[PDB]
Amino acid sequence: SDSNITPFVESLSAKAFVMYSFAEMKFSQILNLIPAPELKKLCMESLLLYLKSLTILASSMKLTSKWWYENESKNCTLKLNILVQWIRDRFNECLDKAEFLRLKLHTLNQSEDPQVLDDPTIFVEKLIYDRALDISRNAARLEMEGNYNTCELAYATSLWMLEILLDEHLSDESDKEMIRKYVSSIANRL
Amino acid sequence: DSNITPFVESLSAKAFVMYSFAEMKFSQILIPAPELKKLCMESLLLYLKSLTILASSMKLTSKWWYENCTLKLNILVQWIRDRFNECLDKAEFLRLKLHTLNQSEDVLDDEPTIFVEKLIYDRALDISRNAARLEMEGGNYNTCELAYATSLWMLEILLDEHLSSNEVYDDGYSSNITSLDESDKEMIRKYVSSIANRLKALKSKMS
Amino acid sequence: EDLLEFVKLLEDKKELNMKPSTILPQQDISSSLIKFQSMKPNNDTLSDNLSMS
Amino acid sequence: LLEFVKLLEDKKELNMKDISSSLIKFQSMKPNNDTLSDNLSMSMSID
Repeated sequence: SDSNITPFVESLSAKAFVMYSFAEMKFSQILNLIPAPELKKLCMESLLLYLKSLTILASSMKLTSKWWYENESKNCTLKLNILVQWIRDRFNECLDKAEFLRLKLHTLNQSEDPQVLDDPTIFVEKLIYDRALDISRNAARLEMEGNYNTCELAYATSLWMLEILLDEHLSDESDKEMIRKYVSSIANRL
Repeated sequence: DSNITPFVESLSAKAFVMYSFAEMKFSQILIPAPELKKLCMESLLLYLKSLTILASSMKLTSKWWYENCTLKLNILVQWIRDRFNECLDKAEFLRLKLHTLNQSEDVLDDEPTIFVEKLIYDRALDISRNAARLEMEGGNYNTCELAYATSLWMLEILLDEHLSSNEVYDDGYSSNITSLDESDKEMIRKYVSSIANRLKALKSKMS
Repeated sequence: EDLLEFVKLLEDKKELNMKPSTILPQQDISSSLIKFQSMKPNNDTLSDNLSMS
Repeated sequence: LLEFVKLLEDKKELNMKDISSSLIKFQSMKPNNDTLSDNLSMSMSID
């Protein structure tokens, strides 16, 4: 970690950002008529995405803290300060929302009673993988409708997401391969 | 379109420097009655100036959004919004503390009037004065560079027409009025020039 | 050479004159707070619009 | 453009072969997050 870690923290913030926005879109559906089993699934999905966001945010802080204690300068940019403030704010927000979801989940569970706690899993990685392609496909079809810049950002968001999947600090070879190749078509398009 | 982001980054630099000054005054509050009242006023005024810069940011972005969004911009705007809500909560706290003190301690007419522009001016020149003494003691060049840049951000606030208006001097038509006179603006312009020139010289030496 | 001149210039600084109270409105802390408070929903709205896009 | 729509339409799924405690560790970081941000800001000032 060099005298400037800004670009690293910047890349981590983009990853946290797209994870957070995905969590938020789930969350907003939670906030009359909504079936319990669907309310529950949405709540879990939203929770796992906040937790993943929290993992990426925490790693940012971990990196920045290590850098701060090791680098003798103590020279920080305005930018890094700003991003670190955004990280802290977002970590507080994600954590409050994840607590709220944990609670709501617990409450919902106390209105049921199971002979299948032999029972299904929600995999955060599948959530991320599917959504990433739904974004790109929505954009390609929007591209066919006319909105050049929205197709850029949409496309951008898809690749940050797949990159999180391949990242070893934030966590199958057939799958990783499948992903290792998937960034390229999206990068080609964008 | 791709130029709004650097305008927003520039405002965010200004908001940051003002916010950090407010926080340095705020911290000394977290206890003689005269000094406390002075710190509370000073901190409040700096938070209100922060809010003017932050608001200006949202407006610019808001206007651009509805006439004409990067990841960077999204992040920045989340930050601006977080700082706006924080500054507003702190300023309300301070306004309420000030009402308490002006009622609970007894010369209220006599107190010297605290102007935010004097706070900014003195603080910017102290930072550059300290940077230059540092620079001549062989100190760290990056440290010196950031200090000069900080002074310049501060003084630009005072030369910026949309930012140099004083938020406690309201028109009655919802306009804030600039409290500086022309010789003040001309003096600040001179300091801006010399500080920028000091910063360029310093950059030459480190390259 | 220059550092010394620059330091001296800064140490020699005069305080700002400002405008006399006579040509300014009365000072009002509360009115600025009210205005800022009324921007909040526009701030939230704007940030969600950017995120959704 | 169509190759792209097709590939995305044609996608195959992944094959995958705590929460409570994770939240406690995160909650535990909160003071450290403040201190760090504050340490970064304090460095930004010459004095």
